[PDB]
Amino acid sequence: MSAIKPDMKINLRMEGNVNGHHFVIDGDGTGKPFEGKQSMDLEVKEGGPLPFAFDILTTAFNRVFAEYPDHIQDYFKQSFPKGYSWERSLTFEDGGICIARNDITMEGDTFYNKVRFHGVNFPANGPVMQKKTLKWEPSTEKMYVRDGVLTGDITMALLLEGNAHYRCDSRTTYKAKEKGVKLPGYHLVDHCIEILSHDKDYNKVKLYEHAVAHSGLPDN
Amino acid sequence: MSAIKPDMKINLRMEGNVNGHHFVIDGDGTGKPFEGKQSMDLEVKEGGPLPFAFDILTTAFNRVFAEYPDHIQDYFKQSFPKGYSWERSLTFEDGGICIARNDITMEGDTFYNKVRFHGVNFPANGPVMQKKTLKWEPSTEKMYVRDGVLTGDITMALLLEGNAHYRCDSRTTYKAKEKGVKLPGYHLVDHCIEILSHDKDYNKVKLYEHAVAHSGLPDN
Amino acid sequence: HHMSAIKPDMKINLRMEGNVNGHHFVIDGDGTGKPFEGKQSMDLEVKEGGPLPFAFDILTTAFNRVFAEYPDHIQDYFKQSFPKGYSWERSLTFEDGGICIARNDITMEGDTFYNKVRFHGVNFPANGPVMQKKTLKWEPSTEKMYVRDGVLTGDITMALLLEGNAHYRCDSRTTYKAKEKGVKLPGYHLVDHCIEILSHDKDYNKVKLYEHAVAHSGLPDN
Amino acid sequence: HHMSAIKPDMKINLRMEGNVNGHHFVIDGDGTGKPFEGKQSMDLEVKEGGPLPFAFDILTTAFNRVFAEYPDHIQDYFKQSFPKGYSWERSLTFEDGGICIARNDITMEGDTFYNKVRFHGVNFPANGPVMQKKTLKWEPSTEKMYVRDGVLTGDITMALLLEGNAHYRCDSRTTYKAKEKGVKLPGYHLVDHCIEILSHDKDYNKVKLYEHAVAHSGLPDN
Repeated sequence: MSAIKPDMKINLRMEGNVNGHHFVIDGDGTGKPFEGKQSMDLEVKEGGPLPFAFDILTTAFNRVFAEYPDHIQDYFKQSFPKGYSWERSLTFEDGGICIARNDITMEGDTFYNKVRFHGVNFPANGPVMQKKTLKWEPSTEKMYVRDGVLTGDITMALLLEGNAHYRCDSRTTYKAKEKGVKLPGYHLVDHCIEILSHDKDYNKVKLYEHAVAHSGLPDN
Repeated sequence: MSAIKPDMKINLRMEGNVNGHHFVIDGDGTGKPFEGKQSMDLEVKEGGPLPFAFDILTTAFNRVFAEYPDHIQDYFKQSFPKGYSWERSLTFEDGGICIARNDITMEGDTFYNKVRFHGVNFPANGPVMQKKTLKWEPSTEKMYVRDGVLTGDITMALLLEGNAHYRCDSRTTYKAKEKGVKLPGYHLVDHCIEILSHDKDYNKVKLYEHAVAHSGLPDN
Repeated sequence: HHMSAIKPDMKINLRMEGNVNGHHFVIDGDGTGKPFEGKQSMDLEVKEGGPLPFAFDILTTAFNRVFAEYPDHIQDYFKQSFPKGYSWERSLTFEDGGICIARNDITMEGDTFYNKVRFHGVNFPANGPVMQKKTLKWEPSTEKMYVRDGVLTGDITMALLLEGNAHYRCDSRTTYKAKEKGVKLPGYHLVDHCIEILSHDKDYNKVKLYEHAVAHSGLPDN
Repeated sequence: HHMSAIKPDMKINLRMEGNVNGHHFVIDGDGTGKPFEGKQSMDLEVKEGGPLPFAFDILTTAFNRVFAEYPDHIQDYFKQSFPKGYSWERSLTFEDGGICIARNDITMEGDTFYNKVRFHGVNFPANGPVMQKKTLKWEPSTEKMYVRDGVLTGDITMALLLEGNAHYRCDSRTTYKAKEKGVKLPGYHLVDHCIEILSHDKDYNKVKLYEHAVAHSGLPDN
């Protein structure tokens, strides 16, 4: 089928609202799907500077960029050239809850992402509205089928100032646009996301991700 | 002294997206604030007929309509003519999660509502996407202060066909537009919402609510 | 269906063995109550593990829905479960990760109810309100009774008043099972609750507890 | 200091008493393991309460993080807590309302670990996969180790494979506490797990269990 090439470009646009603050962010970058790496340049067009921690938006900024071994079905590379979409909920330990959504399409060598983001109930004295986050810690996503839908469960932790951690529970559902794409079996996906550079107000940010899929012990 | 009249008008516009489906609803009704009763005529302008259960929207369709006794601070009537807003998350037991927000203003004898609704991860064979809901059961909302913000917790239940119940946990935060409104103490608010009439596609709906505030046992 | 054999004045006899954060304890109870009026009181005494290193309030809910005023139009599943009795299982999930499970087997002989309660909790933080003894009281609450998987279930989201006008959340769920065949299952209804500690010494080795509970159908009926 | 308290080949002795949905049981365990390789095997025998009316798989993770392969750049909190030992508390939250708590007090003598385990569960529905015995195994999982309130905490989110390629969801959290003060707490890290039943009779009165655990720092390359 080909469709996916070793070097592909990414184009992204996000419109969102968190605790009543509207914002718009643009994204531009490239990535290596078969090696599971990608980078993007992010710029805030509306709502800058953001009154909350930028780290709660980073994982909404494509599982096509993941190294898949031969013994595990790649549900996301086979959903193309037509594409797919996903829906995610983010439940934080202090009551903050977010909801994300992304429609992914491809034409030529460029991926086009249309993202929506919405969060509510972050406390004013909490680390999110006070911008006390440092980074996401490494995480392992669980892939399994539920009600004929590929579902991803993952419990992440933000690192805070003072060597504290901030719990978040995530659940994502993936739906291919065309009928007939084979669903995979149970497997794990390792994740690593990191901000490389940013200005003082995070109007411009450079993001990076590395992701690899595996079967777990003892097959690592 | 009010501000609020014994008979007020209600004007409401809602935009939303549930499981990827976009929709637009308009509302027009009246209500008696000091008796805690209101009614509204709803009409689906875009996205009709709705492919999901209409019931999951009715609690997003104002605590000004609630009977408050004298010994309990009435945070919501003290918020006008300036107004207030609220944010809410709905966590259904089978993984469906909704977030909601509404900005309430006042002009003359009319309340103006701007509502946003977003939900994700509803199972395709669940009671919501299968339209197996009948009504909301009577419920009691808890009102207390959390991080300097008035908060309402309530564990509701939807009656399904066959007399089964579908649980949902709700969490709402209320923010007055002007600083200086005295926050209340712990109390409770009884709720009762009911659809009076509808077409068979739920494109036109007539909604009704009755709510009463009290202190709980052993007297009120 | 049949007769309750419940008198207007009943006695209560209770024994609880438990373990919270690794601390073992045994507490005995003795009291009286009026079932048809939904009121009951008990004198508690710690026999082992005193003085308790945790807040006493987390136990008071474990210390019988027979003591609840039921109207005529709602099925009274608990007074119909006698003279044979019933039992319940409960889980208490607190907002800072503390989780408790409880269990009680209730029988009746003569005019006295007998209770055998077990209580276990783990993962309460060392600096949390429970291990620091910063609780004040439970706030009034309303319990949801409904049938779930053929078993009568009770749902409550309670709140503990803390020092400084803070509140401590707790999510509770109880399943009720009658020991006799043929007890009718009720429909959806609510039960208002009120519990408070009347008196106590300063180490909570001796406590006097009180409760009032009334069932209704919610708005706009009752 | 001289020799380490941990040997390359160590034996395991275990005793568990518990109660699930009102059913009491007692199980004994005997096994061996290689702590530095992160592997252990055990032979289990039900002494009381056989046969168990629930799925055996819900007990297997209660049957010692000493058996884990720890690299040099990650602090090994569990091997440093001996010869005195440590304890842990755990809560298991299943997606259909079943809730479990567990304890274990671990000591050491010679080449043998001693385990004293308690287990309690409530509110498993009669039509659920645990009471119907429709579970097959635990899937491979990854445990998150981090500090919370000065206590090492392990957050793990597991999944049981069911008959018919369905999965049963479970949330678990463990707190670890060493009996000696002064053990250096580790930073954030991950622990890969693999648990599996090797053999069993028809009623699961005799079970052979095996686990493999490895600690690492997560991506990249770790």
